Amino acid sequence: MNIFTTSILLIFILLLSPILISMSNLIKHINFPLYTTTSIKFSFIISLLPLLMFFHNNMEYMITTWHWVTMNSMELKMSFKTDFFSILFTSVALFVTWSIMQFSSWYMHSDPNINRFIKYLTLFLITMLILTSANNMFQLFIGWEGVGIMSFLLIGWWYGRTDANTAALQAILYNRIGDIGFILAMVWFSLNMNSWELQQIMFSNNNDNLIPLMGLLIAATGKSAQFGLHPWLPSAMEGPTPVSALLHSSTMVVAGIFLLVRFHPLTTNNNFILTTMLCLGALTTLFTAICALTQNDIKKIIAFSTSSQLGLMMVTLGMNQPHLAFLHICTHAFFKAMLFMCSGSIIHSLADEQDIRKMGNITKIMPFTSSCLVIGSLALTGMPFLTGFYSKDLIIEAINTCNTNAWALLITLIATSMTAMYSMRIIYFVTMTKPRFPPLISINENDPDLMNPIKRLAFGSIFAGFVISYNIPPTSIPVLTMPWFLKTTALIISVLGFLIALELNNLTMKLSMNKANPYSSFSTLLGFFPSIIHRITPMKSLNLSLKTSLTLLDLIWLEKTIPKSTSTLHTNMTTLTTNQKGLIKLYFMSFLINIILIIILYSINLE
Amino acid sequence: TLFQLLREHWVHILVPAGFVFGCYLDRKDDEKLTAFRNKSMLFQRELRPNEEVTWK
Amino acid sequence: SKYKPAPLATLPSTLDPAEYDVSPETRRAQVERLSIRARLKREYLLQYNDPKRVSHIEDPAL
Amino acid sequence: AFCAPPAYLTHQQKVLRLYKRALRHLESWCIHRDKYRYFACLMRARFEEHKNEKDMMRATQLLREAEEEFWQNQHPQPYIFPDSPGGTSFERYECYKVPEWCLDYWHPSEKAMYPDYFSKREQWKKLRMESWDREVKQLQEETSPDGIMTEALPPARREGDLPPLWWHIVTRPRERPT
Amino acid sequence: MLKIILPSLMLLPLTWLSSPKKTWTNVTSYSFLISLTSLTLLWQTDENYKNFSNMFSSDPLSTPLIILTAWLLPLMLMASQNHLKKDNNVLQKLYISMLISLQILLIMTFSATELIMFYILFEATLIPTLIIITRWGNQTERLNAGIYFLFYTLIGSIPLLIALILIQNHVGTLNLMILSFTTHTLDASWSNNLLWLACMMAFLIKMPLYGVHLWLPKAHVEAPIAGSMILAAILLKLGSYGMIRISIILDPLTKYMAYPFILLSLWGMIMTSSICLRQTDLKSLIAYSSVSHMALVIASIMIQTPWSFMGATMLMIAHGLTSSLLFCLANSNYERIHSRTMIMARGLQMVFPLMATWWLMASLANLALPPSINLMGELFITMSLFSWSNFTIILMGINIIITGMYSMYMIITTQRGKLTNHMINLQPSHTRELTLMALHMIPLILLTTSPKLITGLTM
Amino acid sequence: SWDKDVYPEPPSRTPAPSPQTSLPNPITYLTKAYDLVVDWPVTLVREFIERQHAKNRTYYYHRQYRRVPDITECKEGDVLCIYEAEMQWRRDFKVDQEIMNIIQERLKACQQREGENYQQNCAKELEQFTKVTKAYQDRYLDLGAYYSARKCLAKQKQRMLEERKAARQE
Amino acid sequence: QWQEDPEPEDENVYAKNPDFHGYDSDPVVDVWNMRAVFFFGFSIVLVFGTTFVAYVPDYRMQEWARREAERLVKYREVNGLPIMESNYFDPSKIQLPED
Ligand SMILES: CCCCCCCCCCCCO[C@@H]1O[C@H](CO)[C@@H](O[C@H]2O[C@H](CO)[C@@H](O)[C@H](O)[C@H]2O)[C@H](O)[C@H]1O
Ligand SMILES: CCCCCCCCCCCCO[C@@H]1O[C@H](CO)[C@@H](O[C@H]2O[C@H](CO)[C@@H](O)[C@H](O)[C@H]2O)[C@H](O)[C@H]1O
Ligand SMILES: CCCCCCCCCCCCO[C@@H]1O[C@H](CO)[C@@H](O[C@H]2O[C@H](CO)[C@@H](O)[C@H](O)[C@H]2O)[C@H](O)[C@H]1O
Repeated sequence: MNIFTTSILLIFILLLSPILISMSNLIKHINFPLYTTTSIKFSFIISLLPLLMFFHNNMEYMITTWHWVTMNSMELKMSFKTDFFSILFTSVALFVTWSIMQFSSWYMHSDPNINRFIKYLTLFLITMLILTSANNMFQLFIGWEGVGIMSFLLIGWWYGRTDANTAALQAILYNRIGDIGFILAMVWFSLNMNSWELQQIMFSNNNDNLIPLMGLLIAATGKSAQFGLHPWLPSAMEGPTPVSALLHSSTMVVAGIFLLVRFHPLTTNNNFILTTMLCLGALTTLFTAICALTQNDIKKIIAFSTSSQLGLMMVTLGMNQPHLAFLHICTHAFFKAMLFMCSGSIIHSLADEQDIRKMGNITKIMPFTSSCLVIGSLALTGMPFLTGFYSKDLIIEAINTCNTNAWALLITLIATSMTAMYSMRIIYFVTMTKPRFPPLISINENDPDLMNPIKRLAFGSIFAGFVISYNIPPTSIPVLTMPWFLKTTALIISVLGFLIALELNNLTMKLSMNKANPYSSFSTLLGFFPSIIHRITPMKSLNLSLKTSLTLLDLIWLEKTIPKSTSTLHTNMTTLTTNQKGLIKLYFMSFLINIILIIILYSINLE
Repeated sequence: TLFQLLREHWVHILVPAGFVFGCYLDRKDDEKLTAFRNKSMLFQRELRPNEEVTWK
Repeated sequence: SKYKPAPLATLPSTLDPAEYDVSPETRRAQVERLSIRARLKREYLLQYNDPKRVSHIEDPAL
Repeated sequence: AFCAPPAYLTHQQKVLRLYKRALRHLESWCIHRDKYRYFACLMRARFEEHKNEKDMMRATQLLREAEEEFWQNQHPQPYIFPDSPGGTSFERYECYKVPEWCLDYWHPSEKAMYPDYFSKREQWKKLRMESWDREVKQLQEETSPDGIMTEALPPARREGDLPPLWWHIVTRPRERPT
Repeated sequence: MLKIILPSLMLLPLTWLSSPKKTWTNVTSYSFLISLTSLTLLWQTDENYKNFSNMFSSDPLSTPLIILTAWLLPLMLMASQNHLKKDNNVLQKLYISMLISLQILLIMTFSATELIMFYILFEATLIPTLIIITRWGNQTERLNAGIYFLFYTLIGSIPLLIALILIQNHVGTLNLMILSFTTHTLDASWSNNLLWLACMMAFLIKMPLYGVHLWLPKAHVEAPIAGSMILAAILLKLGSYGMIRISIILDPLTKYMAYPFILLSLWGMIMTSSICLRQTDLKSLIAYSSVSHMALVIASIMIQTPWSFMGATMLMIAHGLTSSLLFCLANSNYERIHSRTMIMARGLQMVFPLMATWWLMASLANLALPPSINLMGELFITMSLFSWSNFTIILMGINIIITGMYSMYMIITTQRGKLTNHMINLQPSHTRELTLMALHMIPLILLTTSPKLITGLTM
Repeated sequence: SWDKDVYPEPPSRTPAPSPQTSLPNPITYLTKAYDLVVDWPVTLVREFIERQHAKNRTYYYHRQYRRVPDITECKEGDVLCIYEAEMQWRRDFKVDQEIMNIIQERLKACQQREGENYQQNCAKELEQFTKVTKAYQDRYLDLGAYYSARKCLAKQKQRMLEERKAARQE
Repeated sequence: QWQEDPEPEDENVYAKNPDFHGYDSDPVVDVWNMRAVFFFGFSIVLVFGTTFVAYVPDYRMQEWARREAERLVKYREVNGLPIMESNYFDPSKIQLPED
């Protein structure tokens, strides 16, 4: 427990050293992007040792490194939950981040602030590992809010662009609406259990946990971009592509699923929460699959792919399969990061062109990027024995063979075939068809800083699922008995989705003009959810702030009724008593009244 | 040392002298409040061999 | 068919009947408006390009 | 961006702007170049059939109906060039477009690293200072009597004169600054 | 306390007997050394609070407020130097003497053991405060700001004086320790309900309570920077500190007497935070942000729980450093373009990259990013209010959302977007200005490291 | 070290091991390399430090407070007696807080130690946490920010009078 | 109009002294004001004040209280007494009203 504990603590130390060097004058005498990639690379290697010792003996740890402050009968300690979820997420996140950071060197080579960009990515990774290794909610909330701030800074990287700054604040707003639920859970657990520590929270198993579990679900809804709090994730594509590869596809967006995985012992005894997660996930997995079918930005298609896969993770959580939902986080991290890397490879070579309508023929002119793009798409769609198969197929089996809401079941399968359809949309319009880009062709995909990171994630997208699946301890008992049509449902609907999309795409070449039916406009304009909610809601709330709060009350009626009426009264009393004629005759008359009044009071009060 | 130098740097004794004088007045405040020295329930004890007071 | 304007989704200029009006009363207003804009632009630019300016440009409208 | 707009658009200007929009949104629908070329020619034929309409009142009505037709057949998500308003790279480099007057605050140790650049910069500053008074006088001289004014600026008429109000145009930051 | 107060009094002759070229270097340096000496009050190895004499004490509530007061004096001096550099030598010395006077008065105020002594020092602070606002404020509205500030305070303070005399006539003393031990239950008469309000209103106006807060936005927009620093950081905390001291004798009427003030604060904190979304004046925005934060302090003191008092103490200190930082950051742009309109200067990250970093941390502190003491105070206040009534979280939740919105709104508007490049008078940041920001932000981080020092009396 | 009675830990029960495969276990070899490269030099540095400590051995003592009269034995208005009694009560209240912290620490350590068996093997720690929490609530719940010995006593007498009334009706 | 000065013009502080630190127009006064702030503010107060606070022992008797708690938990358990009782005050010391 000394080698294990040392390894967990050494990973954080290695990731801080790039941050520490940034504060010194040494940063300008070294290749900082290369130094930071090596620090992460070594940190991944160190993280493999605790991964191996867990695969062997399956022992779990609670590690406390620092006592922060005692509030009477509540001790706050920096402590770490080093269990199955934390050990495996650390190894996966460090591996992916190692690819993203090497890729950023090639991708952001022309940015004059590459060093700051590299530093921000490192900080995001530190906050994400604080989030996934925390043993108590307060430490978790540090990582929860940390990644929010780092995503804000990275989304709004090109800060002279108005649209980037709008997308950055949008992510803050939606995740702040989710943070209300996180705080609700925190206050509830400190009052009902006197702890934010997960071990003490486990003795809440028998209680009614509806109020706190509704809080975690709201926090997850915002953080994983589920329906209701969903629009910020596609808008976060404002940031540089390495930001989207790391944060908004592989690591940051699964924090919500991860939170609900941690609290799975409490959600298991609450059918209302399980039902809500199932239906919320199913609505998100369908809604964002519909949106992706008619998108033209390559980064927006992949963004909506992420929201749809997160919805499928939420459906898995709703079926009481926390370990399957976690295993999809790890497998999803590989082929999705590769997809973003390969699109960033294409975007860079075509002079910052992101529209698929000006791509085409990438299968021949960029052979390496195209091959990895197809590998990633086949893993996403559940091609057998690739990384996606070893989690997605079990998810489709579990939903078919369990007591479940029937609309949730149906739209989850419809959204799975729709996954094949929008994957085909990228393959058809980007890799096949004829060139549609400007005639001056200066494509170069030969840098090792581009090819090696993608190649490392292509291997993960082929073998990682198999290796993880056979090493993790047994968890939930799977149902391996079912009719042939339930066992092969995932493969059949995926293949069917390809044929439908492959057919519909060929019809785009016939010389017949396309029209705008009301169903496609819904898909293209994202169900109009942004075009309504992002206009009415800020308008009503911002109008009330000015017209009512500031103007009607603070500038008008709070002035009129307190300071201004006091001023008027005493001015009025001042002018009525000081407007004297200076005539001694009038004063002496008034003194006569004074004398008479004093004599009258004396007389009546005479006993 | 020099009237031009001293006329400029003599002011550097004011605040230090306020501190030393402030400390002196605080010890005089201790002397007026010795009515329960070594007489409280919590702390009273027998005096050590060569001890005149438990605190000063 | 037809587009129905709303306060948060306004009428396009191309669909606005007042954009296709060519009456000399309107064209005189449009020319008068540009004369105001052009004079204001000239005053701003003379301050902006003046090589002896040492401070920012005061903005009476703000 | 370089030329200021006029008080109003002539009927010809409005028609040619609809023509450019109509083709561009057609291109977004068609995607494929052969399909777009086919429908681009069909689109031009529709603008040609009414090219020689001399009624005006009918021509204006034909413009109305086309614009109404455009709004209904508009692509919801039209293609936008990456650097154009609404494009993905629009204003991407504004955070790098540092104005030239920032160099007036550089420290002498900072300026000593570019001795040649800051010698040329002095010549450009001397040129600017000498030309200003003439530039102001020319604009005052060339004001029209009737109040009708536009944003167009005159050239330098004489010799050795620079065009009025040139410094903010000539010395502006590069599109790709760094 | 005499070893802290006497050196502070010696700053006055030091100011007046220094040479014109040495005054700022002298008074700032010894002001730092006096801050060092105030740390002796933190040497607390038991649970008996320090009673130095019949007149001065210090416990875990006054000790942080005394040290924060001592720290602000050097910071205010550095903040004032640039905008005073055109005043003649005597006017500069007069200004420094006003700043020292507040430091002396406030340290004595927080260490007073007797309530009428607290009242006299509490009222004395108005004199140097008014002088600073009206003699060195920039606009014609500084005179109206002086009137509101002076008379919002005074009208509430007169009832406080009556209540203090009344308590003393009945008990025979206004010593705080004896009032604590000998307190007996009050009867719930109309007369005692008026007694409760007389004891509370002056502290509530000073916070300020929503409804009687109009003096504070006026006072900040018109004051000079050192006036804004002391007002936001320390002077508002006199009300919260007063409420905590005096509420010990008001039981059990606070159980029902507090309802209108919890309601005003919990609803009012939403009204004032929402104002910050549509405020065109940066100083006014920061000022309304304070009213929203101090509404939380009011609510948690009103419910009188161990958590609520501890969360209020942390927030008092955290807000003190954070708001003072924001005023200093805003004043650095104002000293360059001489406008407080937020939307005027833009894209400033382009030209002031390190000052923009100070802006970001101040903003992150303000929206209560964990594990800052800003978040810790607000979190424990939220927990105590939820216990008081689970529906309080609805209003807490709305305020948290709005606070993030305006905090990031201020950063995006002023630091990002395109640079307003007609502003060729954007001189590089002064060493003094960057040092001033660090002196705010290092203590905030150090206090986040060791939050036991600002937990207050109940934990 | 620490008191095994205050902070009890069950004895460890680690299996053999009994490896079947012929492959070498990488953790076994990495641990041997770790015990040489890392553990061994660190121990020498610590042993040097401990040798220096023994040459400068100093001692410190845990302070003992003699009991003083309780608030029950103080005449009302007797500030000198109330002060000492109140200060005693604050010392005890603080020590009660740390007793709660010890019991919660045992509970958390046991839950982690028991893992999937925690719902059965934590019964004694969960019951002690339940008992010690009941006793804590009776002493201190609802006293408020101005908690004190006088308020604690008033809270106790109010509870005693209700217990007596219920018993008398029985 | 009345007799009043014109408003003074904007000044660049770095034009005359490009090493201006923000404190004074006199360069030597400027650098020494800068040094005093950095020395007394940071080298003295922030470093030594932080050190002094860090080594305040047993702050508010938190270390003694945990040490005392372990002693009592140890004692109360070997002897079989309850860890903590409901009644702070021994009921024998209390005389309730007869009613
Ligand atoms: C219950 C606790 C709270 C009670 C607090 C009561 C506060 C009372 C403050 C009285 C303010 C006196 O304020 C005095 O009168 C008004 C206030 O409107 C100001 O008057 C100002 O506004 C008026 C319009 O309303 C202008 O015409 C006038 O030119 C301008 O000065 C005066 O300049 C100021 O001198
Ligand atoms: C129990 C007492 C509690 C209240 C405390 C006293 C507060 C002061 C209130 C009375 C004085 C304020 O008086 C209020 O403000 C100013 C005078 O200053 C007057 O306002 C006037 O100011 C000046 C001077 O005459 C004029 O140029 C201005 O145009 C006019 O509005 C207001 O019309 C009056 O209503
Ligand atoms: C805020 C800034 C604070 C600055 C801090 C500076 C503190 C300096 C630390 C000095 C510590 C050493 O202090 C010294 O230690 C010795 C250990 O030999 C102890 O000395 C005591 O115990 C030793 C044990 O051997 C005996 O031999 C000795 O006769 C006796 O006096 C005392 O404690 C002190 O005499």
